[PDB]
Amino acid sequence: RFGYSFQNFDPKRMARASARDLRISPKLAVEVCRELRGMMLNDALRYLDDVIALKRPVPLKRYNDSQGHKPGKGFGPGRYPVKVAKAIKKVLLNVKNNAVQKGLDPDKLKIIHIAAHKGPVLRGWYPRAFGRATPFNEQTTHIEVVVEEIR
Amino acid sequence: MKRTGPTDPNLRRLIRYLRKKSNEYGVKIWKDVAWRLERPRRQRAEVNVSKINRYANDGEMIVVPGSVLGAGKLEKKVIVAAWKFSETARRKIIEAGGEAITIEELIERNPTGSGVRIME
Amino acid sequence: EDINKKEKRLALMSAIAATANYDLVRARGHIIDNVPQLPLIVVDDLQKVQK
Amino acid sequence: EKEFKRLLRVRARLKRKKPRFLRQEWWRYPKFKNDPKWRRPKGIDSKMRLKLKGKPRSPSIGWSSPKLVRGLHPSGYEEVLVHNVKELEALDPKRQAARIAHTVGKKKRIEIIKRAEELGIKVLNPR
RNA sequence: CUAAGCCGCCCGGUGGAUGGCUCGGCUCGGGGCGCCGACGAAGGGCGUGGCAAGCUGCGAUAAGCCCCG
RNA sequence: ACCGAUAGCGAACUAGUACCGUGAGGGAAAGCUGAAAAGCACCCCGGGAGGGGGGUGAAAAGAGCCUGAAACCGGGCGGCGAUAGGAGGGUGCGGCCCGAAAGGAAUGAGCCUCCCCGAAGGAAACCGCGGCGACGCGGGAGUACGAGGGGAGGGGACCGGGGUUGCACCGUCCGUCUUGAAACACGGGGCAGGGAGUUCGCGGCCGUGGCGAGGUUAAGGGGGUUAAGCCCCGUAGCCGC
RNA sequence: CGGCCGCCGAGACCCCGGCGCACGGACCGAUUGGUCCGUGAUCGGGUAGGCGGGCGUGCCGGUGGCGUAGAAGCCGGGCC
Repeated sequence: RFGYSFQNFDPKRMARASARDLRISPKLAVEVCRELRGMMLNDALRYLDDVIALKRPVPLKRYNDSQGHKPGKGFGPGRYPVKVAKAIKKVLLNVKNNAVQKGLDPDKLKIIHIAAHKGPVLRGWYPRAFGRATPFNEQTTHIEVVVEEIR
Repeated sequence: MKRTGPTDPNLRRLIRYLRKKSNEYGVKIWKDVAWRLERPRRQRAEVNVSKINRYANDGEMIVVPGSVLGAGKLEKKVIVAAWKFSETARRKIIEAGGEAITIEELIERNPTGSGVRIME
Repeated sequence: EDINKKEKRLALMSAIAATANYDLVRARGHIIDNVPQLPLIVVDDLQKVQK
Repeated sequence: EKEFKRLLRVRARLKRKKPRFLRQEWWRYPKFKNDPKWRRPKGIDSKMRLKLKGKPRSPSIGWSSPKLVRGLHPSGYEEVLVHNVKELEALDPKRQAARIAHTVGKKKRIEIIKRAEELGIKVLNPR
C-alpha cells in the first residue's frame, strides 16, 4: 500500500507519513486512531505516552466485547494497547520530521487526517483435538497520517 | 405449428397479383386460385393429363393451382395454366394441339376468367 | 448436408441469371458505375494475359 | 401536429407514472442490487407472482407507449445513430436527429458536427 | 458542531473477476515413418557446471571429445 | 464455424513434479512490468522493515509490477439518529442534500392571471307542497362544478431525475414436495467464476424446396485446386408402380 | 323485535384517452415481414402443459463501418 485516502493534500502546508504491514491489532489501531483524530501533534504524542505508561485508558466504542470498565467518567470499556501506541508513536515522529524538513513549525501541527486499514494476513495453523488443523493467523495493519500547520 | 407459406418470392408475387386482379375485375376465380396456391406444400395439388382428358372439353381453359404431371394420355385440345409442368406433361399437352401457359399468361389472355375450370 | 443434383443445377442457373441483373449487382455493393454493360462479355484474348 | 403533441404528452405522463420493474427481493442481496433486472417470479408461493396488493407490480402489455410516438426522443425527433459523415449525409433534418456513436473520435466528430450544422441537422450530443 | 448504529457517493486497503494477449492443449481427410536387446535393450540409481539447488543434456573424456560437409 | 488459464490433456511453468498411504496405488496449485531497466542517483528520519523529499518514464505500469470488478474493512462527505414494533418492501406526497454533460428549457421552467368547449356524473341559496319524524317531491336545473381539449397576457430559472429520511394506509421472506407454507416441514453467512434435453441408429408426423410414374444415389472413379472446398460421372442397391 | 329515512363504501358497472389479441378488408416490401381501416356486451386472471414473437452471448460466410485526436473491459449518471 502506497496511496493515501486524503483528497486535497497540499504540499505547501501539509506533511504526511505512513507505515505498512505493521504486526499489530487492526481493531485496536482503529480505536486508537479514532481518539487521536483532530488533536495537535504534541497532544497526541503525550496521549500515546500516557497510554504506554498505563496512566490513561483508551475508550472502546466498536470492539469492546467482554471488556471491563475503568475508573472515572466516560468509562465504559477501555484498555491499554501498548504495541499499537508504540507503532503509532513512531509514525507520528516520522510525520513530525517530514513537516520539520518541509519547514513547518512543529508547534502548530494539527493531525487533520489519520486512518488505519487491514493489510495482508500471514497464514498459520495450530493443532487441535481429533486430528484437526485450525487457522492461526496474523492480521497486519496499515497506518496513514497527514498533518497541517494551522493558523 | 405455423404455416410459413411459400418460400418462392415469384410465387408470393403471383399470389398478390392474383388477389389484386380479382379485386380489379370484381370476380372470385383469381382469389380462389390464390388461396388454393397458398396451400401447405405437403398438400399442393398435382393433376394428371389423364384427369384433364377425362373432365375437359376441346378448346377449354383449365387452371391447376399446383403441378401438372404427364401420366396417361391426352386427346383433347385444351389450354392449361399451372404453376409448373413436367417435361412429359408439357410435351403431351403440346402434341395434343393445346398450349401449356402460366397463370400470368392466362390472366393476360382472359382478364375476367370466364369459362375457366379449376382442377385439383 | 446433402443437396439434390437437379436442385443444385437450378440454383446455379438462378445465380448465373442474377449475375446480369443491374439492380442486384449494385445492391450487393459493387461499383459498376463505369462498366459498359451487364453482363460484360470480353474477347477470348483475355485468357492469354499472364502479367 | 395537434395529435402528435397530444400523444407526446400522453406518453410523457405514462412513462413518468410507470415504475421500474425489478425482480423480487432485488434489494435484499448485493448480487441482485448491483445488477438490477426484472425476472418473472415463478415460485409456487411467490407473492409477486400472485400479484397481491402491497407488492411490486409486474410488466404488462398495457404499459406500451402510443404507437405514433413510440421510440421517439423526448424532443420529438427520430434518433439515428451515425458513425461518419457519409452516414450523416442520408438523414432528414425535419424529422430525424443524429446521435454520434460513442466510439468515433473527436477528429471525426469535428467534421460530423460541421456537416450537421451546415446542413441544419439537430445533433443530440454535439461534443 | 449527537454517542452508538443504518443506508448512499468519493477516496484507500483486501481480493483476484472481467477484457485483451498466447511458444500450450484437443480433433482431423491426405501425406511421411514405424521396431530396440547378450556387439548387453527399455526402465532406474549415482555422479558431472568457477560460482550450480530444480529441470534439460551428458557419463570419471561427464551442459562435453574427434572428422567430412 | 474446437477451448482461451476454474476452459483446453492431470500438466501453457523446475508436472506425472510437490505431497498423501506399509503397499497395490492416489496426485495438485502456479502465465502477463515497460518501447527500452531507463529496475529510483542524492537528501532527512528510523535498530531495522520501511516513511517523506527528489529523480526515470507517454503513463508507476516500482518488481507485493497489464487491466483491477464483487464480497469485506478504514476515512471523508449528504440524510436519519437514545418514547418506539415489524420479512426491512409498495402507493402518495413533505423536509434536508446533489443537480456541467448525456433529459426539457431565455426561440422562455416552476409559477400567477384571464377567456372558450366539455363525456359519465352532478349541488346549493330561494320559493310552494307531503310526512308524527329522520326527510322527500316540483321550480331553480341538467344551472354552478366536472376528466380532458384549446387560446391570451405577466414573470424571468427552474421542472424532470437522484440520495436519505418523515407521515398516512397497506405488506407475515425466497425455492420445494404437499389438499393445504410465515410455519415449531425440507433447502437458504456474503461475493466472483463453473453447472445440468447432447450424439448416432431406426420408426411416426409436420414447415419448405427439387423431380415426378418415376425419385435417389452408396462404395468408388475422373477434372481442377494451396486445400478435404468446386465440376462431372457412378443404376449396385432402396423405395413407388 | 317490526319497519323507515339519509350517507359512506371495490380493480365490479358507466365515460374519456392508450396497448395488445381474435376475425375480415385494402395497400408496400424479392422467405416467416410492415402500415392503415372495420367489428368485440357476446376478447384481456392462471399451476401442469400446448403454440407464436422477441432480447442477449462465442465462432464462420458476406455486407457497411469504428479506433492511439483513444478499442475491449470497469464505477457513477441521462434517454428510449
